[PDB]
Amino acid sequence: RLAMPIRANWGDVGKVVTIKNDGDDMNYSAFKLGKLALLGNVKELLLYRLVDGNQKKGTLTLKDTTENSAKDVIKLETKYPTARNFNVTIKSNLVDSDKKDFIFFENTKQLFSSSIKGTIDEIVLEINSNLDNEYVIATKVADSDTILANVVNQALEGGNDGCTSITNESYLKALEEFERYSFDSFVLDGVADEALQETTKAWVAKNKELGKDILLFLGGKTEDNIKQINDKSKSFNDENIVNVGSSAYYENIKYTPSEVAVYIAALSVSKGITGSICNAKTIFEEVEPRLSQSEVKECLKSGTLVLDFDDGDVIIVDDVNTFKKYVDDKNEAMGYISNIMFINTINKDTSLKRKEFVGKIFNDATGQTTVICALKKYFEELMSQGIISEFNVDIDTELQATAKADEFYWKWDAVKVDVM
Amino acid sequence: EITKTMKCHVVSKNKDEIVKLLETLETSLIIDKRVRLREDKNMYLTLVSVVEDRESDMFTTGQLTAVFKMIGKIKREGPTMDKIYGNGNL
Amino acid sequence: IEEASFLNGSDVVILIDGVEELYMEEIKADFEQDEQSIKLLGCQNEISRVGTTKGSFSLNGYKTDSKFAKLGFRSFEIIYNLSNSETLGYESIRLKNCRLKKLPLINSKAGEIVKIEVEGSFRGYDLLNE
Amino acid sequence: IEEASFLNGSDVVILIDGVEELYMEEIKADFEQDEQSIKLLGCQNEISRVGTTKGSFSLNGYKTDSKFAKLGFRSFEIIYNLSNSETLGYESIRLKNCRLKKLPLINSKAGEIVKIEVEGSFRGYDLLNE
Repeated sequence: RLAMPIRANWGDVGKVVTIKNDGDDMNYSAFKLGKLALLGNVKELLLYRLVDGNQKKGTLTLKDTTENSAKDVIKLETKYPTARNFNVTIKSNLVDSDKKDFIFFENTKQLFSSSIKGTIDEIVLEINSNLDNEYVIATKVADSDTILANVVNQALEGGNDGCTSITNESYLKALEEFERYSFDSFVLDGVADEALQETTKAWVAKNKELGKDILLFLGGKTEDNIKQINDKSKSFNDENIVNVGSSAYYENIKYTPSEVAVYIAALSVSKGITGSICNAKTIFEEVEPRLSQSEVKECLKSGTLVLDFDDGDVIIVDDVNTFKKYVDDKNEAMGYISNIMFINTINKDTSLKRKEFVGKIFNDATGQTTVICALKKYFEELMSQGIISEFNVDIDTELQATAKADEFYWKWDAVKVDVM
Repeated sequence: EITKTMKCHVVSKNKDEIVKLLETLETSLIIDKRVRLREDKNMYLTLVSVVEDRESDMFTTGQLTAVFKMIGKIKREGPTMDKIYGNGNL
Repeated sequence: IEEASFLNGSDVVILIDGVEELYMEEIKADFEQDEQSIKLLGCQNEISRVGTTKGSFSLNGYKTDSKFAKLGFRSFEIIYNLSNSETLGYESIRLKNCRLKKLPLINSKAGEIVKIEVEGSFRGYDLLNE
Repeated sequence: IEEASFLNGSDVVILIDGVEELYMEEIKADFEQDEQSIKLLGCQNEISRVGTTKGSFSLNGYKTDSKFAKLGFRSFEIIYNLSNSETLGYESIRLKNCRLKKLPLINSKAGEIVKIEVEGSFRGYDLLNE
């Protein structure tokens, strides 16, 4: 489960939708950065579309010809709103007059062509159900079995581009929509604008206060030097925030650090608790600027997730997060993405456990023993799985000393396997 | 467990009436082996043994002796765990 | 001191083979298993598994007729209704394919009431109610 | 409160080998059967079968003659009439081919009455009445 605010001309506007293992162009983030999410072997991707406020759906209305006076019976509009030149042509069939060929176009290439014998409902069904018409929805205007009027190359008009303008509120609407649901990570769709990154930081802090520790992944701009990359990575110092440092090449596009953070998110989510990207090779063909040992150390110290061409392929140098500019009380393992994801999953399972004990139990020694034994059972099962080497889960006497009657506090502390 | 030995008298001018009343009272106690403590039906006295000593004095002692017991649960409406929170480290 | 209740054992109602039984005063029934203890190398504590189950039951009561001697070793069902009176939640259990281990043909002492004792084995049970 | 009745064990009349025995105090007799429990190869509950039956009995009473010591291990029949008097439905049982397990020659303590104890085994029974 990965969140995606694709700055795309394609995608559903104002709603979060999921995509299985199944846009296309590179100007649209549905494939320019949707591919970065898809190629990391994530189980499921959930997407949202960023669009300027002024943007709607192109449409096209059609009228009959069997009667001498033409009357509207069919209407056509894009599957999702856009101003793209989705042309359509409707010619008379060669053999049967009652039949007509319904030819569709993306810009000029024939997207679809088929023939139906004039029934409005069946024509709409063919235009909707068939796979080539993923770009378009046909709708009925009237209930009359009659043949349309001949047209050619009709552009569905009355909309605007999805990439009309990347503005602050335009970005923030996606986060406001993502509030209602929970995701493994969020990646901001590669915009290096600092205001968007800071708004995302505040938003994720708010969600963390709700227990929704979604993983934020970020990066600087291409114009950021190692100095500026480190400055922007140090500006964030949250465990759920990561700032990728270097640009990366996969096929043709120079990807900004924030953009390649999409694929870093894909790897992090798809790996699971066991796998780590501390030294994982990446599909990207090249990365720049190159980092020496000193540059790598300075970047990692500044919370930057570093990618470099240290071998035959691009390799992530470490699993660090923005918290890697850490403090004394919390160790360095707290500054690693896999460990933080593991901790958030623990907090989620413990959320399930607390709502399993929803106050039907008394807040006495017996209820305390019951709850702490349930948590001990769960962590012991994790130990048997080998995820945990050692854990200690006990009452939170600091809070339980001052905890009121209706509230109860506990804590856990567990160690995990290392991977050099 | 609360056990009470409750003795019952039956006074009457006609002694055979005493015998009849004690007989029907004993039979009712045995057949209806327990008695509603209150009309809420929550509690119930359950009989243990009913015994009649007809020689015993009609006024000072009383004839019928019945032993009733009842079990009660220690009420404890303590506080609840309405809120159960925890944190994590390594 | 909110109310509680013990299930007095005189609420039992035993139906042996579809006809109610009036004179039984004690009934026992258990569903034994075979432990199947297993040692594993590198694991000091033994491990148990269910094994195969095996029912057994027993009955005591006053002799009122020769029902059991006539029954022989035929398969027969037993139903056991333990009613509760403070609350009406009777616990009903059915024993399937009971079979006497021995016919108590004669068991009688000169001075005492003639009591009958029975025990056998039942293939399975159905917990009808609770 | 409608009538019931218990069969007091002093109504027993025991005929050992056709001659009435009148000093017995208690009599026991059961019809054991080997269970022959079978554990099927796929089903997880045991199954029992009737197997082979084997009678066993026992009596105690006051010594009045050397009837049993003189009887030896000969086969002999035992009848057992448990009369009910509230209603006249006596329960009568016959035991076929009884054989003493041990011949009780002497059993006598100084200060007490000389009681005789007997135990044995019988091949089969006939439920003459009920």
